[PDB]
Amino acid sequence: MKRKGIILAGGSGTRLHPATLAISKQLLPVYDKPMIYYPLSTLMLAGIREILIISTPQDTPRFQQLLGDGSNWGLDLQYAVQPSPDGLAQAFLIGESFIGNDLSALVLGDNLYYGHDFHELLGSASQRQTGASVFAYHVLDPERYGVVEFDQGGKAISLEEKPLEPKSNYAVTGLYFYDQQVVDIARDLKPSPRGELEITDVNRAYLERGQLSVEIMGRGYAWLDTGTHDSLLEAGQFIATLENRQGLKVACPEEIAYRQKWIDAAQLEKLAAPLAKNGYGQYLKRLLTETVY
Amino acid sequence: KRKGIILAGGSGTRLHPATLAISKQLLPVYDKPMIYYPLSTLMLAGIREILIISTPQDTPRFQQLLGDGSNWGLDLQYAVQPSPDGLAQAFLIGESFIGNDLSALVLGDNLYYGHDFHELLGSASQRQTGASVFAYHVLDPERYGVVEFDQGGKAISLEEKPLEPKSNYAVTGLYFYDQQVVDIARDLKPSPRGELEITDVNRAYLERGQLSVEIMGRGYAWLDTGTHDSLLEAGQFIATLENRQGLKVACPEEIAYRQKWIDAAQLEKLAAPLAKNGYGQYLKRLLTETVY
Amino acid sequence: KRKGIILAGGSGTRLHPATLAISKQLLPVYDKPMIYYPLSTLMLAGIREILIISTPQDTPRFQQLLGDGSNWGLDLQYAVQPSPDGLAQAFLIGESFIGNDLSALVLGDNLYYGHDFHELLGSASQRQTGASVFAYHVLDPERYGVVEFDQGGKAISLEEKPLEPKSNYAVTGLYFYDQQVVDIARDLKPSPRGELEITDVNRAYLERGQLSVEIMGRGYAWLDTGTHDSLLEAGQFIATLENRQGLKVACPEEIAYRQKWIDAAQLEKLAAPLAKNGYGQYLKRLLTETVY
Amino acid sequence: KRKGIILAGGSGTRLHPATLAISKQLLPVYDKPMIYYPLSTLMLAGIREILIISTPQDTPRFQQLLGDGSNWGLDLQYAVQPSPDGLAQAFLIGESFIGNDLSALVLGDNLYYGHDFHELLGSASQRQTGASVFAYHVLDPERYGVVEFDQGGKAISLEEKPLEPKSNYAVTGLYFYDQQVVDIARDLKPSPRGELEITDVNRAYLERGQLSVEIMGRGYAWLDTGTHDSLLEAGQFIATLENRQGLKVACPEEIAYRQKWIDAAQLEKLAAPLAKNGYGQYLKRLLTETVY
Repeated sequence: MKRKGIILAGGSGTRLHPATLAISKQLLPVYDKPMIYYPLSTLMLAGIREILIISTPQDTPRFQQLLGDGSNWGLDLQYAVQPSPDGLAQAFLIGESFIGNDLSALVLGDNLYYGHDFHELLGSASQRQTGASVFAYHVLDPERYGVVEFDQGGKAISLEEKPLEPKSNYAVTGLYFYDQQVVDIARDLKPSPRGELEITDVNRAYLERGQLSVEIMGRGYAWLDTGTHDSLLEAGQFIATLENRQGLKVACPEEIAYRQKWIDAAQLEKLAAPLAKNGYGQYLKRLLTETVY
Repeated sequence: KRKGIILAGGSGTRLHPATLAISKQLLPVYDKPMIYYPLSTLMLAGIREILIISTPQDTPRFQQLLGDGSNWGLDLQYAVQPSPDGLAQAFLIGESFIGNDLSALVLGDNLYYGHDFHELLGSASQRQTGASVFAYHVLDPERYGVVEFDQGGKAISLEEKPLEPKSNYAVTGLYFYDQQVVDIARDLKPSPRGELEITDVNRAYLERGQLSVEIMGRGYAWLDTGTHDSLLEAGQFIATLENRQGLKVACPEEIAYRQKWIDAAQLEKLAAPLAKNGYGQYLKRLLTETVY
Repeated sequence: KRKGIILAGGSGTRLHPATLAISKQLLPVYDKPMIYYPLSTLMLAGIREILIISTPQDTPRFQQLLGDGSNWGLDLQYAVQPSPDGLAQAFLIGESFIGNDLSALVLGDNLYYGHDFHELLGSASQRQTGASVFAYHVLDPERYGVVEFDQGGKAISLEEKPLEPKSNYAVTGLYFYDQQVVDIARDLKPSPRGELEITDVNRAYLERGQLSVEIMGRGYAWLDTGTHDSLLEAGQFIATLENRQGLKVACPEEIAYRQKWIDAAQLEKLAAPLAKNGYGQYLKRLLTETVY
Repeated sequence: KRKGIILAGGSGTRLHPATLAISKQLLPVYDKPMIYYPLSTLMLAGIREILIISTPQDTPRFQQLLGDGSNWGLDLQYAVQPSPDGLAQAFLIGESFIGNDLSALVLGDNLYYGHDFHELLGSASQRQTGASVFAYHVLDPERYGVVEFDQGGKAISLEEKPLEPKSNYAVTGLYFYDQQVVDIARDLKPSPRGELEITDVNRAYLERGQLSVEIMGRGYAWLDTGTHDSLLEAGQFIATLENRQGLKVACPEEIAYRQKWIDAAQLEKLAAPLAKNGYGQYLKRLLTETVY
């Protein structure tokens, strides 16, 4: 079966104000491209082409000016609104229609992943047609996240959203794969105390049925989020140092669509033209004549 | 009375797609909009009435962000530059705003930092005839207007983006003008870059013996935020200073309060909505801490 | 078993006068001495018997810092290189250390990070024939050995610092060799730089169809610290990973404990003298924490 | 004439295991050894006769790096601090060196930067009585000696690392004294902390009304490089400045040359050995360029 993708890019701007008074978080660039390009690329890497972008009323159209219908890139992009930041799990209600009876995946708009064989990392959750899959990453500050505890032999046994007393240092990252059950599970949720329809609650509903797979995203991968002013800067220096060392870009959607045969040489050259004066255009052009392994 | 102009225009293409959603001078430098930095330079210069010139598309955004200025004791006006045909256009678009007064222009992506910037400025601020500009030693003079000095340190020439720069002293993006400026700009023809050049206005004043070129010393940081790499360095530079000091660089509310353009009750009102983050926490602390 | 060599020598003139004080490979990269990185690399390759070759002045310092290696379950020995006469000299200097064994040489200023590095290394290490090198996509191939591939992905040429590189794929500072290397290096002659070149050794294997070149993907970071700018960038990179993860990159005590080369007891004892700092604390937490 | 002391000692625990190999004041801040920075500060104060105090292991390493100073027109000497028991030991260790002169002390890991620092220093240095220190707004004053002022801006108390700082003004690591210092140091008794405290020397001057506390404004950067994080920040700070400007911060040869302590011929000789790297090219450029 076919899997559809959602990017949740909405949310409170009150935190990063006044920095984000003119531009919301996921519309800011990370080094040399819009934040949203990173998670989008994530979904492309997992082989997903039909993607729903959920944002604030005010931001939806911006994302549409930026990305279009996605046909330029071999994608089918649609848009929906989150009237109010009332929980990541609402994504499934906003998207019920878009999901239909298909499998799905959700990624958070400010989640930036980097590393080797992200294809094989995703591939495996991608292929599971029953149940749900999530990824755990070792962090310094687990209490800011959904936290997954494991027993002595490695199996996940508990989940807790932002525990005052975390049971482990493994955070659940902002990338989740679901089967056809997810929308009915979300339907039944009641808001937590902190006023939110919790993605941790969905994931636990699968876990309590023995249907939650928890994969380790190893320390050789970099999972960054653009939470704060200090974190955005580190994410920018991190992308800059890789890009400048390699002369290759991270998370360039045009490149990915081309590597995946979603667009052809000819399509890519058309994308390159209007960018020809700058480095991003120059990059795309180099890609039609260079083999990159 | 010196009136101020901020010019925040500029051809987008370079930085796309990064700035596809948002113009460069709308991006944050660390923890605050880029425009706050040149706005705060004018405020430091004692200028309260300011004109912000942007593109048709970015003008409404600057207004959304900044309003009419009254919250900060300022009088902010807006005008549009339909096409990027040179910085000197600001004086034609700004003719009526300027009227018969002195002026100051600053470029919207110039960030300045250092000690006694308020005295560095007041100096040019207070000469009522002529024009004044600042020269700063850089690695890449060719990217800028360049000022050549004679053996005795007197300015003798200006060239816009010269192939063979005659010195390493770039003219920075901050300019002080007397009443002659609008007419000087009225009589300029485009350059072979196809622009109405600020270097041409400054040279017109030089050719009348009426240009003052002050040295902006190497103890001041003059940063340009308009490449991806340079914006990152600037964000890091501000970050290091703010985290070391627990003070903010170029916080307009703070400067306006320090200048008595707003009172305590007004600042308290500014801090309210931001109370839930670090910036609001900052504004509140300024009501009760003495900072030298 | 394969034996390892770290060539940690040279001037580091690009690093004057910072290295006037201390040798580049002794400078830290963020929180640990630079040499820890190439050492950790060897350890991840399964290598425990390692020869550290450095200048006559630094050798005793390396010796002071790392000891005989027993503390970490290793066998560390030391030799001097009298003048920076080429990386291929490691094989003559280290002739007797190698004996009749497989070997590996890593450069002292190269750092590697990435998922499954362990398996990427283990694969080259476990080969019992020919030579293995890794090719990595870079923006400036003119600074390294450059590998060219035919249309089928087969390596067809190698060049040392070509002014016009035939590809963007550089040969990284990590090399694995069978029993053929000492005798190949014995017959090398100096090059123009005036160096016995590792590239010539590697072309000698390529000529016999015995050089395995594996691509090290863009999902890996390969950085080197041989310029002021590059050392800065490398320290930030590490900082950012370790501060996010609450784990360390290239911690030899960790690695040695994970590979079972030392036990809990041995580990707790390494940590104690470092208990007042985060490093010690870090080693201590490893006893009680499971890290996948 | 005023005599200068650089206290470059201490363990560097916060910095392990990074500093096992080398002391923290030998580590680079971007492009030159950390010690260059306080050395530069004393030179900018017009001080040419300096005593470098360090641990017994680091003394020889500083001697090998700086020598006797004659190449830079300075007169450098060396002494050892047996154990890190307080900044104020520097005055007992350096008793004979100070003799009957004015003196100054700077910490080896403190870096200063900003416009007219030259003049800010020279004013304290040129004073011929009492004690002078500088106060600087920080985010974490608990780590420093902290100065409390009255409602009129007058320093009234000093506390060493208070849990509840009375203000956010820290005492930076640069101190100027008259001939009273040595006898005052002679009378101190170890603290709680267990050190002979500089803060107690300063309070003794304050009790006699003879401590001048000047504000170092927010327009100056005062950084310390005593942790792995702070060292990274400082190097990035210097890099941004030096890459923007095409000039160097705290280059001793430059400052010596500018002060007329060494001549053109002497300088050209300094550059030669460094000619193949940037630092050398920079000294050479200073022979022909006018820098304001």
